[PDB]
Order: sequence, then structure tokens, then C-alpha cells
Amino acid sequence: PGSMENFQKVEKIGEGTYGVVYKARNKLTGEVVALKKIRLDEGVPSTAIREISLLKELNHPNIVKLLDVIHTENKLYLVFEFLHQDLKKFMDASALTGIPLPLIKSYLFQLLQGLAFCHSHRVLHRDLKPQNLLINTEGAIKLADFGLARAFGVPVRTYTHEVVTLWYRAPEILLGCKYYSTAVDIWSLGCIFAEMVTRRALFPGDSEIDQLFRIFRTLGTPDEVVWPGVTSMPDYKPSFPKWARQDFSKVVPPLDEDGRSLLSQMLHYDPNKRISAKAALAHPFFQDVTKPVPHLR
Amino acid sequence: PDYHEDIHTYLREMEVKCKPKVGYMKKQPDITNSMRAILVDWLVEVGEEYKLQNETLHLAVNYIDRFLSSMSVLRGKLQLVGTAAMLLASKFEEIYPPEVAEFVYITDDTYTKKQVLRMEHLVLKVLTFDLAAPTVNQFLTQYFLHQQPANCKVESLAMFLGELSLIDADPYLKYLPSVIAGAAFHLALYTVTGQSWPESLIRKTGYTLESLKPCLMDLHQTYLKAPQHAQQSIREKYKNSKYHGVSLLNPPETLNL
Ligand SMILES: O=C1N=C(NCc2cccs2)S/C1=C/c1ccc2ncccc2c1
Repeated sequence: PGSMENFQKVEKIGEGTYGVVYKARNKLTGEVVALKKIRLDEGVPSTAIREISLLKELNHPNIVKLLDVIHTENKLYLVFEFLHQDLKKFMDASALTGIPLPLIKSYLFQLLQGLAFCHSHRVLHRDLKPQNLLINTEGAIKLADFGLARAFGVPVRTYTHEVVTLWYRAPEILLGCKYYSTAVDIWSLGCIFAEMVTRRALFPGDSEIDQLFRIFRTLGTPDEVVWPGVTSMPDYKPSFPKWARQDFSKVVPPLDEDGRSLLSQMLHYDPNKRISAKAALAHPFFQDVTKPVPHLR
Repeated sequence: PDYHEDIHTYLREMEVKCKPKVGYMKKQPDITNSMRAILVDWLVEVGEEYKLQNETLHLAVNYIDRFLSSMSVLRGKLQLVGTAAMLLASKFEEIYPPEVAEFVYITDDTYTKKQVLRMEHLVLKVLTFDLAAPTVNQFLTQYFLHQQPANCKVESLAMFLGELSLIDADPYLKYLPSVIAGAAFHLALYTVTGQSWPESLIRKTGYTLESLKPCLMDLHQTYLKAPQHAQQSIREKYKNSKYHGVSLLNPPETLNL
């Protein structure tokens, strides 16, 4: 534990799931840190309760490092190691030619490690999107912002149905299944993988039905053959337009045979058959994976 | 299903770390095993009133026992601890937790809002924010997957016994959650079907009938002496069809061990 005396604020970075994130500097050690401020003034929000407790258990090279919790009066701080930038802001600063496939390959590989770790420790992230992923200058990438995260049990119960920002939300959530699980986070990584390669979001819908219809236009409209029990799901409609599944060479053109294979397994409709983060690490796509460095913005 | 084994391994690692001190009640100068039984039973009623998950009950109890493992509390403040813990359990576990004002409501207006919110703060400091604790409930649901075949009556009965184990710190504070879940599952399985602690679980948990015996003996006595116990909210609860009315079933006479 710590004292806010030791820290000196540098700049405000932005809002997250909850609270405002700041850049700060430790005056004695010289370490640059990230500070997440929450004004308590209904008590500690369940988001902070969830994020702190889960993040104290999750020590992995690819999950953001929580260093300390400062529990002063009326105000609560979270101290993180500072890396350089979030993936959203990085893709904004990156020129069109700026993100090489070896770097994408590396990022995905690392993210799958962070996700395999989380799921091995009964944690669902439930908000994987570019803004919640952070990079450093040496080639590392880390999952962050566990404010929407929760601990799941085996087997899973019914949990909150709000979950996941729209563009990255799995079909089982949209169609309102009683149970969702580890496979929702895989889906989001699937969309992120495609986003990094094409430099634009895979399914940028504005509503739920718009999101569904965009998924069907790319992957084909699901039926009982591709996904058993889909016609029984609460928000499924028999009136859904029938679109054909299209070639992944045309969905993500710059991607080789191995890359296409993995993405299709990441975007598989049936969450049962959808590839696990663990099993993905052994995919032939990563046979030649290294650790390249990004540009400095 | 790709993570069942990792998760189970991890929960067995954490249950030891999250375990409260066994003989803390003797170090408590004002509260007693009887008073804790009344508090736990009262929280069962609160759970049923606001229709909360069983997991939230088990989580609250874990927090109280850990908090009382290093902090002394006068009898008049025990309910305040219990309230704040239930508030924290609900925030961690529930989709729609009851708002603070409702927790002030069920404390028969003994404590104020600020007091509840300041006790929430303290518990978090003492528990040092470590809330993701394993429970009897979390091992039970994993055990149910080993039924050949699955039986609803068994499941509800095992959850009934595990819930009963929360009441009496003596002797249940000395047994780990995975062990109690072993005893609860076998005892439920033998009462309903007549079958024993299955081989696949011996392979999975490393727990044999002999190792479960010490706990199984205590639990069997709690099941038989249940209608005489001073606290009754768990028997009442489990009369419901939601729990298949398992608390109305007759306990077995002998375990044959
Ligand atoms: O980066 C973080 N993002 C969080 N949630 C959403 C946001 C993204 C960007 C601003 S807010 S919490 C969080 C903590 C954190 C940790 C390390 C960092 N290193 C470099 C830059 C920002 C960092 C933020």
C-alpha cells in the first residue's frame, strides 16, 4: 500500500468502463503509472469490486498489472503499470501501411494467451475491444479494463444480458440464450483480428437487428445444420432473411490459408464448436510467430 | 469443458488461501457459536426475501468468518458486519443486487445508511479486496456433472445439506469447501438413489470415502438432528417446489461405513 503523495499527475487519458484514467509518475522510484480514479462521495460500485478482486488474482504477462489499491476517504484509486497506448488510439495513429501481418500475428497470439489464462481461472472479460487492449513499445499487448468482467461457475448460470459493446457482441448474446460462456470473448477477438487486418470493423451495426443482419451477410444465416437449437432461441425469428456464407478470402483478402482457417474457427456460430483460446495457441497460423515492435506514434 | 480441470485445480488452490482461522470463536470475547448461527439463519431469510442466489449466501458467510478471524466484534455490531458482507456478496454475485436502502430496511432500523457503507469499506480493507472465494456451492455444481444419470432431487438435497453446514461453525469450520461438498453429495446420493460417492469423482478430486468419513459423520448427525435445531430457516426454504421439497424427505438411519 501507498500514498498519493508519492504520485504526480501528468495528464488525463480517458474514460473507461468506469472512472477516469490518468497518466502519473512515482516521485521516488521514477516509475510511470496509470491511475484509475473513482469518486465514492451507494458505496463502492460492483464494477470496482469485480475488477479489483479478479485483477489481484490474474498475474500474467498479457493481462494489465494491478500494482496497488489506495483506499482514501471518499475517493478510491487503482494503480497500474503504464505501457504506451491502447490499440484503438494506435490504429488511429497508424498509417494505412502501418500494421504488418507479423505484428498482427504476434498480438493475437499474446491476446489468446491472456484469454486462456482468464478462462482457466473462471473469469469472463466480456468487453474485448480495441480501446480495452494496451500496447507497449517492445511488442507486448495486454488485456485491460475488467470493469464488466465477472467470475463464472461450472456449469454457468444465467448472467447479465447487457454484455459486450455492440460491434463485438456474439450471436448467442444477440439471440438471447439462457447461457453464454468463454466463447463470447473468443468472438470479440475474432472481430478484433479482422479489424487489425482490414483496418476497419468487421460488423459495425447500430442496433441489435442491424448487428445480426451484418453477421448473417458475412457468415450465412444460421439454421439447425450449422447451429442446432438456433431456431428455438428466444429472439430468433423465422422471418430472418436467408443470406449465403461468403468466401473468407473475400472477407479478409490479405490473409493466408492458415489465417482464414483460424478466423472461421473463431467466428463459428455454435459456441460449443467455437475454438477455445487454449486450442487456438496450437493452430498452424502461429508456427512462425515472433515478437515484432510497433511504431512510436 | 476445455477449462473444467484448470478451474477445479485453481479452486482447490484458492480454498486453502481463502480458509478462515478454525478456532477464532474462542478468541472472540463477546460473540459465540450460537450468535453466529442466528446471524447466518437470518441471512437465509434475507436471501429468500430478495430472491438472491445460493452462491451469494455462501459468499457472505465466507466473508464474515474471515473478517471475524482477525477482528473482534461486540454482539450489537454483529448484524452490521453481516449486512455489509451480504451487500458485498450481492454486488459481486448478483445481476440486480438490492440497493443499499433495502439492506438498511431489513436491519429493523438498528443501523443507519452511513454505518452500513462504512462497514462495507472496513470489510473490504480487512479482506483486502479478496472477494472471489470458492464455496461449497461451487464444488457441488461441478460434482453434479458426474451423475449417472442426472437427478434433480439429489442436487437440491446436496445443496440443502451444504447450506445447513453454514450454520454451525463447530465442527464445520475445520473442513474445506471441497470436502463438505463431497460429504453433501454422497449423503444426498445415498438418501435419494442408494448409490455411493462415484469412482469418477475419486479420480477427479483425490477424495476417497474414508477421507470424507470424518466430515460425513458430522453431516449425517446434522441431517438427523435437523428438525430439533434452534434455527429453522433452511428447512423452511427447502420445502418449496423450487428446491423439490427435499427437506421433507426422510434422512437415512445408517450410512454403512
Ligand atoms: O488503459 C486502460 N483502459 C482502461 N479502460 C478503458 C480505457 C482505455 C484508454 C483510456 S481508458 S483501464 C486502463 C488502465 C491502464 C493501464 C496501463 C496503461 N498504459 C498506457 C496507457 C494507458 C493505460 C491504462
